[PDB]
Amino acid sequence: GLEEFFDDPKNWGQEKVKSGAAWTCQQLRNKSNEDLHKLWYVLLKERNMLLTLEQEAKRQRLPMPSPERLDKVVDSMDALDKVVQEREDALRLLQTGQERARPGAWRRDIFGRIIWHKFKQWVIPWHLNKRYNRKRFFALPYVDHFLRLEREKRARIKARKENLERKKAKILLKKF
Amino acid sequence: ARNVVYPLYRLGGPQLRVFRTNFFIQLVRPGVAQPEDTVQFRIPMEMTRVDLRNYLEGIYNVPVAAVRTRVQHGSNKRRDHRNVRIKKPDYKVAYVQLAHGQTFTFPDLFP
Amino acid sequence: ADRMSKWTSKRGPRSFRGRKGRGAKGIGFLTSGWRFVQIKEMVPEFVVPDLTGFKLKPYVSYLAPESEETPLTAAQLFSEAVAPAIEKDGFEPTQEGKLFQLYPRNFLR
Amino acid sequence: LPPHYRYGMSPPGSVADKRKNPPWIRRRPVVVSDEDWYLFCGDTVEILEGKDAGKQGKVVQVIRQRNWVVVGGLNTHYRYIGKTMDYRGTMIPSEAPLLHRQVKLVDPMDRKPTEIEWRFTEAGERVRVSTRSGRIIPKPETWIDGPKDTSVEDALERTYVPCLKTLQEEVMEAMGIKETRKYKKVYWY
Amino acid sequence: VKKGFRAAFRFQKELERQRLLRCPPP
Amino acid sequence: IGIRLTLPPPKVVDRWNEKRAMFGVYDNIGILGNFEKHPKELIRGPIWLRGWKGNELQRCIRKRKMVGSRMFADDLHNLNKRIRYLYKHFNRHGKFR
Amino acid sequence: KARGNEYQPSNIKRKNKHGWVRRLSTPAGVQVILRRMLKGRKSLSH
Amino acid sequence: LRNRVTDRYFRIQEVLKHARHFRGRKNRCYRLAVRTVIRAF
RNA sequence: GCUAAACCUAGCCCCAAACCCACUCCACCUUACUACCAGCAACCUUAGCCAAACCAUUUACAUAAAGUAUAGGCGAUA
RNA sequence: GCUACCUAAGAACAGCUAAGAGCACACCCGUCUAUGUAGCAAAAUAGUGGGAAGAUUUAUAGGUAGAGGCGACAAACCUA
RNA sequence: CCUCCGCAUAAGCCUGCGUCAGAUCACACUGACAAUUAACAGCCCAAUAUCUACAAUCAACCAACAAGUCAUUAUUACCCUCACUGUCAACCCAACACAGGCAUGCUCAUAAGGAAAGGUUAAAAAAAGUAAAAGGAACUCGGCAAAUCUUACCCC
Ligand SMILES: [Mg+2]
Ligand SMILES: [Mg+2]
Ligand SMILES: [Mg+2]
Ligand SMILES: [Mg+2]
Ligand SMILES: [Mg+2]
Ligand SMILES: [Mg+2]
Ligand SMILES: [Mg+2]
Ligand SMILES: [Mg+2]
Ligand SMILES: [Mg+2]
Ligand SMILES: [Mg+2]
Ligand SMILES: [Mg+2]
Ligand SMILES: [Mg+2]
Ligand SMILES: [Mg+2]
Ligand SMILES: [Mg+2]
Ligand SMILES: [Mg+2]
Repeated sequence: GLEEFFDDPKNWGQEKVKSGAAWTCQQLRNKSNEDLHKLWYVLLKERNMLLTLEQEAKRQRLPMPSPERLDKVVDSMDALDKVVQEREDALRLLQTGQERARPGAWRRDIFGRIIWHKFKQWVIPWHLNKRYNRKRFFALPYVDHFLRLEREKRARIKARKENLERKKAKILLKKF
Repeated sequence: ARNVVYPLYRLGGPQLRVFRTNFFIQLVRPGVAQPEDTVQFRIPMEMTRVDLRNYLEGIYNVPVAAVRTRVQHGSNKRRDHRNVRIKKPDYKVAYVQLAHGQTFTFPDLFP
Repeated sequence: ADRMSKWTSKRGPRSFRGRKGRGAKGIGFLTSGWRFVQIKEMVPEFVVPDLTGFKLKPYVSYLAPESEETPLTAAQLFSEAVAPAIEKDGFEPTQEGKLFQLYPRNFLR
Repeated sequence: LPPHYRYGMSPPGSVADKRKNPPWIRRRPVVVSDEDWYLFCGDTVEILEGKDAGKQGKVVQVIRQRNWVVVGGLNTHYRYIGKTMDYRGTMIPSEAPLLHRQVKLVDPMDRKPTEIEWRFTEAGERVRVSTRSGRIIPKPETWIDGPKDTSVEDALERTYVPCLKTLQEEVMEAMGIKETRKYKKVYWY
Repeated sequence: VKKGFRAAFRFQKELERQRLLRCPPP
Repeated sequence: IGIRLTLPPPKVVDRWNEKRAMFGVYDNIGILGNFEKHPKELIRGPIWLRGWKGNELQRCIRKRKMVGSRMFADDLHNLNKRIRYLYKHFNRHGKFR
Repeated sequence: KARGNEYQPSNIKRKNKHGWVRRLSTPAGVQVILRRMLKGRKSLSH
Repeated sequence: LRNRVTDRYFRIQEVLKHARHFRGRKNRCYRLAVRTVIRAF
C-alpha cells in the first residue's frame, strides 16, 4: 500500500525521533551477499520515506522532524554501494585480470589533449559505423601551438601560487 | 538504475534486470485539487513510465493502473551577489492512477 | 540567444524539441507509421527480493563495536578461496561463455 | 563555505553567521597550527593574562581554525539575550574566546599551571606528559533503541561465505530466476 | 594607501592645531 | 581629500640582521683572496645580467639571446615587440642626434 | 526603415552556423574553439 | 606606484589660506583660487 | 552636520630553482554535453606598416675579435 | 538570422467592373505635407498617396564573403 | 467610451502580475511553495530490383501556356506491441512595461479585448480639428496645404 512512504502515525511529527548509527563499512563486509541485495531494498523504502517527509516540511514551511536522519540513510547507502564494488572489483581483478570494468583507451582528441575515452557498445565494428568515423581522434599540428600556450599558462598559475605561499610562510614567521 | 552504462539487447538477448535500484522517488502533495485515486510522485529525471510501473508493483506491491508524467522546468531567474543565475533544478513529476478503487488522499502530517 | 544556459529539450522548434529528450534510456524503436514497438527485454524489470521475515533494519544500534578500515583486496578474497585449493596439494578461463561478463561488463549494478 | 572564511564564535552553518559572514564579504584575514595541539574539549585550565587572571575553569569549545578555547564560565562579559521588542530581556554572561597560549593545562593533584609535552609511553603509545612533574594527565570525555534498528547481536552475524560468484548471480540462484538466454558478443570497440 | 609617514605625522599636528581652537583648553 | 588620518604602524627595521650586519662581506675576495674569483661572480640574479650593467635596449637583446629560446610563449612575443620599439626609438627619435 | 531588428532569431540557424559541429568542421574553426579554451571562456559555441 | 605624493593636502592649503576671505568658488576650489591669489599678490 | 572621507591584505609582479599536466560514476564531434546501425581526411616562401625625410631594389626578429671583413637605389642601412 | 541575388518545397491575394487590365480592402511600398529632431522611433506618427493574380508579396531551411560576393548600376547592398 | 482589435498555431523567449510572506505616479521586485500530464505535435520506414506520357483551375464543357504541387508491382525477411519529448505566463526582435517590426487560421465587427483625462484654470506662442460675411488663387517658387472631385495641351 501507499502507507510505506510514511513513518508510523505514532511519530507523525514529534520534532524529535530517535534513530542512530548508520551502517559503517565493516558492518557490511561482515554481512553476506544474498542479504546485501536484501538490505538495499530495506534502505530504499526508508529513504523514499524521508524524501517525502522533507518535501512536506518545505511545503508546509515547517522544519524537518529530524534532519539528522537522512544522511545516515544515505551514508549507509554509500557504504553499501562501496562494499559491493570492492567485492566486484576483487574478483574482476582475480578472474579477468583488469580493473575498470568499462573498457577505455588513452586517446587524443581534436584539441590535442590526452584523455580517457570511454567505450560505447556498438553493433557494427568501427570501420563501418558512419557516425564514429566522423570523430577525429588525433592531432593536426595547427594545435601544437595552442597546446604549448595552454601548457604555458598552467605554469603561470602554478608559479603564481607556490610563490604566494612562501610569503605567508614569511609573514607568519616574522610575527611568531 | 541511473548514471550507468546499460547493456544492449539484440534478438535472443536475456532480460535486463536491475538489482540495486539506483533512483529514488518521493511522494508529494498535489496542488491543484486532484481527483481521488491519483497519487503524484517526484520521479528523477532519467526515469520512464514503464519503470515507475514496475517500481511500485515491485518494491511496494502497489496496484497502479496508469502512469502519466510531465517534465517540470525549474526557474532560472535568480541571481547571487555576482549576478550569475542559480538554476533551481528541473525535475520530473508523475501521476500514478491507482486501480481497484482505493481512494488515496494525502494524509495530514504535522498536526 | 543566451550561450550560458544549458541546452535542454525545451528550446528549439518542433523538430528540435522532440528529438533530444532527457537521459531517459529508451526502450524500443520506430516502425514506418511512427508506431512504437516496446521491446520487453530492453526495459529493466526489477528484481526485488522477499523482505518478509527480515532481521536487518535501516539502522544499527549505538552499542555496536567499532572497527578499523580494512579494504577488501583481491588477495583477501583469494586467501579465503584457496583454502579449498590445497587439497590438490572455481575459475573462469575466458568470459565469453558466461551470461554475466565481468570485464566487458554485462549486467546492471 | 567561502575560502578565507572567518571562523567566529557562532557555528559556521548557523543563522547567526549568515548575518555576519554573508557570501560576498571579505574582511581582512587573521593570522594563526602545529597539530601537536594540547587543549581538548573538557579539560581544566587557567588564564595567564587579562581580566580575572589565575582563575581556573573548564572549557566548552575548541575552535581550531583560530586556535581558540572557550573557557567555561570565564573570560566573560555581558550581553542581553532575546530582547525581542522594546524592553530589556535578560542579561546573560557570555564567554569571550581565549586564545591558545593564554591558557595553560594544570597538574591534577597539585593544581598549578604546567607546560605539556607529548611523551610516547610503553603502555601504548601516545599521551600528554607534564614537564615540571611526571604525572600523565589524561584525555577527558543508556541508549535503548526504537523499532527501525537491528540489534547489537545481529549487526555482527558474519553471514558471509567468501565465494567468488558476483552478487548478481548470487541472488539469481538464490531467487531461482533462470535465464536460458545467452548474451551475445556486442562490439564494445 | 600611500607609503608616507611624514604626511600623516604632520597632518596630526594640524589636527591638534584644529582641535585646540574648537574645543579650547582651560 | 586624500591624506590618511591615524599614524601608520611604526616600522621595526632590525638593523643588526643576518643580512644587514654582514652586508658586503666577501666583497674584495679578489684583491685579498689573491684573485681566485671575481666580485662579478658573486652577484645573484637573472642569468642574462650577472655582472653586466647594460642599457634598456641592451637589456633586451641580451635577454632575448641568452634565455630567449627558453622563455614563455607570449612573453617572448612581447619582448620581440619591445626590441622593435626600442630600436625604433633609440635610432630614430630624440633631440641631440 | 527602422533598424534594430537585424537579429531575427531561430535555433536552427544558431546551431547550424556557430554551433559546435560547424566549428569543428573546418581547421580554422578548431582554432576558434582553442582560443576560447585558452582564454578561459565558459561558452565555446552555440 | 613608487613615489606617490603623500602630502598633496599641504600645498593646497598654502594657497587657500590667502584666498579664504574671497567670495565665490575661489575661496574653496584650488583651480579657481590660484588664478586669483596670484593676482591678489 | 549631511554627503563623505579614512584603512591593510586579499592578491599580484620580476627573477631564482625545478622540466609540467593527465581517470569518481554517467554524458560530450548529430543541433557538443544526445545509450544503441553499412565510408573524403594534414604536410607550402609570410605580407605589410615603418626607415630611406617620396618611392619602386633594399630596411635588425657569456665576453672578445667587431660594428672588423663583407653586403648595399655602394644609401638608408644590413 | 538585416539587406542584394539564387535554390528547395510552402503560403496569401476580399468585393466590383471586365488582359504584366481598371476601382478597391487585407498586404507591400513610401509621393507630398504637417508633426517629431536627446524624438514613441539611431528614420517614427497622422493624413494623403503608388501597386494590389503578378517581372507580385511573404514565412521556413540552404548558397555566394572582402584582392571578394551580389547588383532591373543608384559605384547600390553585404548585421544601424 | 473606445475597439486599426482579438482568440489560437508556428517562430521566439524560458517561469517573467499563480499561493504565502517580506520590504520602501503609486501598491510585473525579493524569499518560500506549487504547477504545463496526450489523443494534439514531434521522434518514422527490411532489402533487392522494377514501376509511374495525359496538370491545377467545383473539372464537367470550353480555352490554352509559362507545361505543372501527391500512384506501384515482384520475391525474399517480419509476431515486440503505444515509449521518449513540447504543453505555463501579461511573452518575441528593437538598450526600455519602446505609438516601431512580426508568418498563418478563424472572428469581416465582435460572445473576445482595453481606457484617450493625476487635480484645477481656460493667458500667449505652438499642434490637430471644426465653422465663417463679401470676394474666390488677388496667396506663393508653385492651388503647396485644405476644399471640390475636375478641362484641354506640351516636353521626357
Ligand atoms: Mg619612407
Ligand atoms: Mg533588386
Ligand atoms: Mg493590374
Ligand atoms: Mg490598381
Ligand atoms: Mg584595391
Ligand atoms: Mg551610374
Ligand atoms: Mg499560452
Ligand atoms: Mg532602438
Ligand atoms: Mg470586454
Ligand atoms: Mg494634466
Ligand atoms: Mg469665407
Ligand atoms: Mg504676389
Ligand atoms: Mg500670383
Ligand atoms: Mg504661375
Ligand atoms: Mg494637394
